[PDB]
Amino acid sequence: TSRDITVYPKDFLTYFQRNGSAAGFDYDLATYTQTLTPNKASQAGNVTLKTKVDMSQNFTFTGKINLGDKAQNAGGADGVGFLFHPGDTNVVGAPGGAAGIGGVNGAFGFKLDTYYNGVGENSFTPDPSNFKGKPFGAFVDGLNGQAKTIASSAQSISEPSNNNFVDFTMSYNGATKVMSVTYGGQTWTQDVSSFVGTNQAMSFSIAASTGAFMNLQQLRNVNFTYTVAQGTVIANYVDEQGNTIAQQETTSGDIDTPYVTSQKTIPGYTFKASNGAATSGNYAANDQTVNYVYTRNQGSIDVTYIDQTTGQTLSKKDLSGGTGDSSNYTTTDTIKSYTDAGYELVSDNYPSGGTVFTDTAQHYVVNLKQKLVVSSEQKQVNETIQYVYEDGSKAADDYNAPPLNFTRSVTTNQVTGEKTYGDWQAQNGDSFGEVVSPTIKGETADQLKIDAISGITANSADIQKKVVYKRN
Ligand SMILES: OC[C@H]1O[C@H](O)[C@@H](O)[C@@H](O)[C@@H]1O
Ligand SMILES: [Ca+2]
Repeated sequence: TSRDITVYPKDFLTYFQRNGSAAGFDYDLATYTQTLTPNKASQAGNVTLKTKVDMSQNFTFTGKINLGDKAQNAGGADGVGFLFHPGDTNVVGAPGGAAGIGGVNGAFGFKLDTYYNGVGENSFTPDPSNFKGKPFGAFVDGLNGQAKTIASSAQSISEPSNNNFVDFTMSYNGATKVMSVTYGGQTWTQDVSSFVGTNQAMSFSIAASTGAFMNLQQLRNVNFTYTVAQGTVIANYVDEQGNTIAQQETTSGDIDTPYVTSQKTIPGYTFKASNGAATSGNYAANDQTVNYVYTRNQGSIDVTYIDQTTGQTLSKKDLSGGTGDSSNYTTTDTIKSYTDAGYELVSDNYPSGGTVFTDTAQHYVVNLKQKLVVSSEQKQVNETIQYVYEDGSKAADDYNAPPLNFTRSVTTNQVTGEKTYGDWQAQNGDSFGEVVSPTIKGETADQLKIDAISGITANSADIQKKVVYKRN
C-alpha cells in the first residue's frame, strides 16, 4: 500500500504522543529513551500512536523495555501494558491491575505485569493464582471493558533489575491475524482474529503505571513498521427529533485525502441543517460524523364557509399536518351550526372521505345562503247593510255584498327575520255594488239605495250601513 510506513527511533514523537507522567520527560535522542513512569508512587504515563493500524496489514514492533530496579517483594510496581482498541487514538486504559488495557471497550493486547493483583475490581479480573508475587507476561481480553489475563498466555519474565533494558518484539500477520511477542527469550503466540473482528483499524497505546510500589519504567529504540489505517466519515440522515429517516453512508479513505457527502433528497422531508462535521473535507485518524437534519413536510387544508346572501366569509377552518396524515375533519357539524341558525346548504367541495395533507395546499368551500320561507297574507273587506225597523226589529235579511279579497306574498329570511312583503293584489276587484233597498208594503226606507263605493284598498275598513223603515 502507499500507507506502509516504518517509524524510526529519531521520529518517535512525530508518530507517538507522550501522555500523563510521560509528558514530563523529553525524548533523549542520545539513548532514544522515553520515560513512561519515573521511580515515584501513583504515576501513570503512556505514548498513544497518532494514527490507527490497518489490522489487515502486517506490523513489526521492535525495541527495549526497562521494567525498573525493584521486584514486587522489594516494592516494585506495576508493569507496562500494550493496548489495542477500536475507539479514539487519544484513549488509554486504567492503571494498576488493568495494566493500561482494562476500562476500554474492544480492548486487547500484551502486559508485562510486575505486580500481582489477586483482589480484582471492575477494571480487571484477578491475576492468575499460579503467578502469586511473580513477574509474568500475558495477553489480555479487554473487550467487555474488564481486562481478563489469558492464563494460556501467562508466562514468567525476568524481574526488573538495575534499570536494565530487555529486548521486546511484537509481530503481526494481517492475513493470519496472529500476534508474536518475544521478551528476552520468552516467546508468545495468539490468534487475535477473535478480537480484531471486522474493524481492521485499531488504536495503539503503550502505558506504564506505578502505585504504592514503584519502578522506573522506560522505552528505548522503538522501530514500528505498519500500515497507517484510513479515516472513516459517517453521514447520518435523521429527522428533527433524532429518528433516522434514510440509510447512513460510512465512507472510508486515506488520511489527509478528501471526503464528500451527499445531501440526500428524502420524500416527505426537506433539508434543515448539517450539525457535526463539514459535508466536505479531508479524512482524519479518528471517525468524523456529519448529521443531515430534515424537517417533516407540512400540508395545508383551508375549508371556507360563505354566506352567498352577503358574499361574506362566515367561518374558515385552517388545518395543517404532515404530508400524508389524515385531517379527521368533517363539515357536517359546522354546517349543522349554520343550518340550525336558518341557513341552507348550497354546495360542499369538502371530500366525503375526510382528506389527507399533501405538499400542495387544498382549499375547499361550503356555500350557504340565508333561507327564505314564502308564506301568503289574505285580507278581506266586506260591506254589510242592515235593514231594520224603528224598534230595531229586522225588516229584511242583512245584505253581505260580494267580499273584496286581497292576497300578498310574505318572504321571511330565516336568519335576519327580515320579512320582505310582495304587494297587495285584489282577487275580486276594487269596487262594491249599488244595493237598492228592498220595498216593504206600507213602509218607507230612510235611504232607498246605498251607493256603490270605488277605491277599495286592502287596508280599507269594512263598510257597515243601516236602513231604517218607517210605518207608512
Ligand atoms: O502499586 C501497587 C498498588 O498500589 C495501590 O494499591 C493501587 O494504586 C494498585 O492498583 C497498585 O497496583
Ligand atoms: Ca497485576
